Amino acid sequence: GLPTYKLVVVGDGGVGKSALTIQFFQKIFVPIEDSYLKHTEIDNQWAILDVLDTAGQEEFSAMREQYMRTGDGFLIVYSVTDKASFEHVDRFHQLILRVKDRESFPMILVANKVDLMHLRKITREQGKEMATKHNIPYIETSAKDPPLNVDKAFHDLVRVIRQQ
Ligand SMILES: Nc1nc2c(ncn2[C@@H]2O[C@H](COP(=O)(O)OP(=O)(O)NP(=O)(O)O)[C@@H](O)[C@H]2O)c(=O)[nH]1
Ligand SMILES: [Mg+2]
Ligand SMILES: [Zn+2]
Ligand SMILES: [Zn+2]
Repeated sequence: GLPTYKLVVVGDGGVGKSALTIQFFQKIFVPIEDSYLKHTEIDNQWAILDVLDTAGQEEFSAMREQYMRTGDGFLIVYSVTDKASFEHVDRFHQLILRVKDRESFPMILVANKVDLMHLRKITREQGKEMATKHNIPYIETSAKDPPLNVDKAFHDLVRVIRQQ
């Protein structure tokens, strides 16, 4: 069948992992334990996306490493209003690279909640520096209607996987 990409959304609790996933699959924002399946055409090439919306809790090491092993690409999401979620980007990138036993792997740093500009604590420049440090692309998103770069984040991840 069509090429299948297993995309895994990781990040601290409350950063907007589910809101981004639901916006991407249902085009809704309302403030399902299975991974989500859809067809999508990216750069005139149809594909099947299999998207796992992870839980921001500590979870279990066995369950966590398992879905990291099966992922073809990862979105590392933080909230621009949450400093701790931004600092934990280093932990998510290192942990996924450790599981993969790789120096690099298709991932994109996602700075979510950029609509909350008066609560924003992580600047765009801080976000780009973080992405540059980890050698991954940077994109700013908002899952609140009207959504910002939600489709682009997932599609660009597939593009990275394709150009890997
Ligand atoms: N203003 C705004 N609120 C957002 C955005 N994304 C998520 N939220 C809000 O922030 C809260 C947490 O979002 P949620 O999607 O549950 O985050 P999560 O990363 O899945 N949390 P968990 O790890 O506990 O599953 C919700 O109230 C949601 O509506 C965004 O881009 N903008
Ligand atoms: Mg969630
Ligand atoms: Zn203002
Ligand atoms: Zn890193």
